[PDB]
Amino acid sequence: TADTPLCLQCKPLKYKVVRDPPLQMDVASILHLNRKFVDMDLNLGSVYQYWVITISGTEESEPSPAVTYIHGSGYCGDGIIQKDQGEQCDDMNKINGDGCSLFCRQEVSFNCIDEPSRCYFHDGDGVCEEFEQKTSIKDCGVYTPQGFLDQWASNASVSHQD
Amino acid sequence: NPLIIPVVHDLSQPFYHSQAVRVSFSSPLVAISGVALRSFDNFDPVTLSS
Repeated sequence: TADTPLCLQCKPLKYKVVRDPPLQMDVASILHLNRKFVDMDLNLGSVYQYWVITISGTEESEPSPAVTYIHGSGYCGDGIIQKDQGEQCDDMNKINGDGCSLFCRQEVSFNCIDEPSRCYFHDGDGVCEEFEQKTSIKDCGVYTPQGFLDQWASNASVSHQD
Repeated sequence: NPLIIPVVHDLSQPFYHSQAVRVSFSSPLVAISGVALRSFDNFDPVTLSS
């Protein structure tokens, strides 16, 4: 159930977030029970590297990999696709079940065709694309090989015409 | 005596440039005087289908 009487005696582990520009003492000393973090002291031009350590008691574990955030530039949830950073798509989902993942990469057999990266499934779709010719043989027809050429029937006759 | 082996080949598969011929036999009395290879003096289908 939602509140078992056996897990009540287990103390949850906590997280502490360290920034590459140091924060104030009233911000860096607190410990967050949840995984959600907000801060207000930011500058419009300076970058910030964030990494969060995960403590259980007094012992401190290894730091997480750092994330570079710019208060003026974008990220993988801004809704604006930036192809200079390697983003194939950029939506606000942060959910891997959609066609565009949270790591700014589109999933297998998907294609996003807009600035907020709305994506559609193209294997069962009836419209052939530029890239769809060599992969989906079930929509663009039979793949002609590079060394040969296929020619179809013209003025064909049948036996039991009706 | 000049036994001829028709090379069986499908045109859907791309062509190949033959280089060597291996003849294998288990009886000791088979004596080979010479092997050969028949080709086209009209066209070569490898230099065009690169």
